[PDB]
Amino acid sequence: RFVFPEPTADVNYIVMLTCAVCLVTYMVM
Amino acid sequence: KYLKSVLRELVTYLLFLIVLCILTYGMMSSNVYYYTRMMSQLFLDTPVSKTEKTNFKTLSSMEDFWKFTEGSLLDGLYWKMQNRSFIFYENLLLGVPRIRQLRVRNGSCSIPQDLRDEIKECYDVYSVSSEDRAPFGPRNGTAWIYTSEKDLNGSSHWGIIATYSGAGYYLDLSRTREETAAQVASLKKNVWLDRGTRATFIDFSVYNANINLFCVVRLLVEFPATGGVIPSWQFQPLKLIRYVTTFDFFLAACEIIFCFFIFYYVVEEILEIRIHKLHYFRSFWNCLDVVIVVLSVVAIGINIYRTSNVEVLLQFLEDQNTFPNFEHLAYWQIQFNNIAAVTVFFVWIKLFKFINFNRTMSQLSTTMSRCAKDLFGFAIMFFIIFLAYAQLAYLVFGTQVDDFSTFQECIFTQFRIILGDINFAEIEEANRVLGPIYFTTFVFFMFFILLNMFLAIINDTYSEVKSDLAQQKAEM
Ligand SMILES: *[C@@H]1O[C@H](CO)[C@@H](O)[C@H](O)[C@H]1NC(C)=O
Ligand SMILES: *[C@@H]1O[C@H](CO)[C@@H](O)[C@H](O)[C@H]1NC(C)=O
Ligand SMILES: *[C@@H]1O[C@H](CO)[C@@H](O)[C@H](O)[C@H]1NC(C)=O
Repeated sequence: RFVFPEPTADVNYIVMLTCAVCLVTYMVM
Repeated sequence: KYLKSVLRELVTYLLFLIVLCILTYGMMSSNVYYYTRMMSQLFLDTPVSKTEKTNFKTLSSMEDFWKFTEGSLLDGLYWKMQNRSFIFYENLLLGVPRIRQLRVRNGSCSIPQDLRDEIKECYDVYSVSSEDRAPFGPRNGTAWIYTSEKDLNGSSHWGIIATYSGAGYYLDLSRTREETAAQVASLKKNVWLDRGTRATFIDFSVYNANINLFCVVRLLVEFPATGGVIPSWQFQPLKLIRYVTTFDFFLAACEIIFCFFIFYYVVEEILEIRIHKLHYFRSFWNCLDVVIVVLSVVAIGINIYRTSNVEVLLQFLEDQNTFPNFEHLAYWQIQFNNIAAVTVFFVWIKLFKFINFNRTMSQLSTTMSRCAKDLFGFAIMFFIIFLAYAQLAYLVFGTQVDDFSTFQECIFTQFRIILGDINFAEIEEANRVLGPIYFTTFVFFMFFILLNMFLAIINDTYSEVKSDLAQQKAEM
């Protein structure tokens, strides 16, 4: 009931942008 | 004091600089240039056939590749001696060249059912999870059977479109043209470059026994899923049999002295960090030493990893009728050069600490240092607008210009425009509404206004510094 996919290398920019925004706002705040 | 303590601290740096300069002059000679130049011009600057003018450098179709592989390639590998095959009657073609193919499988993507009457198959872009592994065509030899990455001793390549693996369908070529041409014809008849192929590699190496410099040659051809051909090449002058002449022992001795010097510096830095002031990072003169020592120790580690790893040469020398695997050595040589070239830069930069021997240099250094605290803010505010323009250009023109086809390419294009090299003669064709507007706004706001604050700040800082240092004489 678990899997280590690692299928491809095409990154998904949505998660990266969300995390970057959430850390930048924390830094400035 | 401040004089009897610095004199040793200066001569120890001068000897370090001398040793580093000896090393740099040692590794880079003036014979590698012409070697690589003729080697490149032999394969890249010659047409595939006398009836056309399309060289390997400007391939444009799947068909042109077949014309190349039997043509200017075979004509530049096998030279009849007036059996061995000397390229320029000096270069020795050691081993045999190897060709390799990377391809994807049928039905690798999905198509909608409403138009699944005309689209019979799709070949998705290259991916490790979509790479074919089944035997296709006539199942005779290694050219129609998949082979794992560890069974070829290969590795990744990082091409232009993607990062290709070391696996694929490979084939070893003969030593005489008479059989290599037959093998290539056999590959071409039973279709081997199908619609599913995505990458092709050709590898070999030469010796050129006069000087002691191996030269490894790799040629990549990439087939994007949207159609087209993208060529790439790499010629690397390795050296693996160093110890022959006295200069080689000289270089080894200088390397040993360099290791001793870096050990001395790291010891005197640990002693200073631990047995003296802690958290002494507000100097920029000690944050430079750590960078230098880290880069040097990385270079030494890479050298120990690579130089001690030469058994592949011994294996090739056992039997010399098999493809030599020198790909890793070239990669590590490139990485070592990319580290040494930055290490020498910082070593040269560090010299600025030692030039304060009179009033003029001291005041120039004071002006340059005091002007860095406030230029930092404007640099950030300027780079923010720079990246704003970069992303705007990438989003708008980054689909039809090909100078803005990538973010870093956009940055380089903007810097070139700043130098005054690129003209917008193609941007109007790319776009007529937002083209001239963007060009005019960028060349006006960031070349008439933003770029002069840098002059203003420096001019004001220098003026106030000189005035203060002149007033420093009205009190004395
Ligand atoms: C590729 O796959 C399709 C359906 O997945 C099928 O027509 C056949 O196996 C292949 N296409 C051709 C033209 O052979
Ligand atoms: C493949 O093998 C068959 C029989 O083993 C042989 O006749 C043929 O020449 C080989 N090569 C091909 C089909 O290219
Ligand atoms: C890969 O390395 C092994 C290790 O000895 C060697 O025997 C072999 O010839 C090399 N090449 C291939 C294609 O397996």
